[PDB]
Amino acid sequence: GHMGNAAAAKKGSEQESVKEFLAKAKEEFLKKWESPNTAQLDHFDRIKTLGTGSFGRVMLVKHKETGNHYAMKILDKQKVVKLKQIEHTLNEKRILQAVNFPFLVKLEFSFKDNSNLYMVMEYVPGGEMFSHLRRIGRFSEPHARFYAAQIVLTFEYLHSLDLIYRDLKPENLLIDQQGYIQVTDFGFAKRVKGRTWTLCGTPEYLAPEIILSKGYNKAVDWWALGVLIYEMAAGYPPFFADQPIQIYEKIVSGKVRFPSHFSSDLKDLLRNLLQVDLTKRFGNLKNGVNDIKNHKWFATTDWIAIYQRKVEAPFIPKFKGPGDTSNFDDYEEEEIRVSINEKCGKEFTEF
Amino acid sequence: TTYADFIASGRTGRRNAI
Ligand SMILES: NCc1ccc(Oc2cccnc2)o1
Repeated sequence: GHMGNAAAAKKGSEQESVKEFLAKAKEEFLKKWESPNTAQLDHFDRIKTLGTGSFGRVMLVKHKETGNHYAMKILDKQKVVKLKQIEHTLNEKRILQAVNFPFLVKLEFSFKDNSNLYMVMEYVPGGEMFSHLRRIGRFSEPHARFYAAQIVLTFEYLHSLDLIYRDLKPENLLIDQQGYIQVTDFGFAKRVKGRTWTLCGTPEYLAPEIILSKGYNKAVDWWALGVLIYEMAAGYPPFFADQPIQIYEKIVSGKVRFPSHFSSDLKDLLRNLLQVDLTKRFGNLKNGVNDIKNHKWFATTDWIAIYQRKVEAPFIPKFKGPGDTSNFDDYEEEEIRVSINEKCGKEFTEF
Repeated sequence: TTYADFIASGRTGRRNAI
């Protein structure tokens, strides 16, 4: 067969150890989820806006007593209510408090005032994958694989907790000072052991069964991994067009084309992730995540060494010191106004 | 090329969720 006796034994043991790890991690998550660190705004100096959204913004801050830098996501409670994202905001905080994994950003403090909600997390100084990818053009297959391996492990972890992620894309992946990935956004993540039905995500990364309004499951995240690996390795995503509706027609068609520089191993992996037939999609079969991890394209990947952060990264972002924001774009700076009247108190009582 | 088609899509910047 493909493996001789020593390699088959090694792989079986590895796969059993993963099960042992996940069972412990699930116990730890559930204890934190059931029995969940405040601070206040004047504990921090505000330095610079690192990124913006419809909710509010993310700012670099420095914690006054300790001198540590953090990234502070500020959400305007009234805008959250208007954008129908109360449950999403409360869920994101609950997830971030409860998870623990080397590629998931660490929430350090949270708090709220009359106007806003605040989530203070580790600062990840290396910037968005998105920026680096557009700047360099494309990543080599080894460079793409190093990142892809981290997403595979992170999804193996999240899915073990019954969490579906649902908004993978380069925009949502940050690079830390050692060149490893950090996932920070959980705005569409949901606990789903069974199926779920909401239309959500980003057009280029939507799985066909989401577009087709079916009940769907964690396999949508493995489709999205396909999209990400393709985009990292090509420099552009597999399905694009001027308008979303034309993207969707490409996604559901069952057709994908590849650059001539893609390896055959890469193309085989992507045809198995970008599989419109759920009964054939990798990550959704009886062998689960192991179909992905044991694929030829990942044959050089030492999964434990990636988890331990002992692999030399392909790319180490520029870092001139704590507080360096050079790997982030410039955004228009708006004041943080706090109303003298409490807004939306009942909606956000659990935050 | 396919890259040129990508540039023509106008979706080369940060993409919003739906
Ligand atoms: N959602 C991507 C994004 C926009 C702006 C940022 O900067 C961050 C966020 C969290 C930690 N470190 C840096 O991330």
